[PDB]
Amino acid sequence: EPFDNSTYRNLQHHEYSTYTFLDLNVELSKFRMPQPSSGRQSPRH
Amino acid sequence: SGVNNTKKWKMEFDTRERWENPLMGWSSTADPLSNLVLTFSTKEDAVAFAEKNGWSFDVEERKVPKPKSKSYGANFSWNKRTRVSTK
Repeated sequence: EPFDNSTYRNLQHHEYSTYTFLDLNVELSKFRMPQPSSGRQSPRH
Repeated sequence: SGVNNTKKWKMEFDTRERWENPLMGWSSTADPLSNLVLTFSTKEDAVAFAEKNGWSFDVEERKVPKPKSKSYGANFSWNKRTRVSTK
């Protein structure tokens, strides 16, 4: 409310884990959409 | 990977007996026309020389590298199998 410019609030990164990035990427997948397909399952296929 | 030696026709003679010298082991031979190879600008001139000197010949046509179709983009294609797996 009083525009407390004097403090830092981006301290949420302190309580992060080893898998935090990948774990937070995991459940984010259900909000994604079907990826495009190039046909063959691999360039070598 | 240089082609500067594939621009002049050459005429050569069939290889003959090449035995070992009993003393030291050299490559003794009795064929004077063994190291003699002529050069010619065109096939027709070479065959003219062969017929002029009365030598039996067997001319082989000049092989030429077929023009290929190079493209850097094909290395990183999206649907085709030319996409490289390494750089």
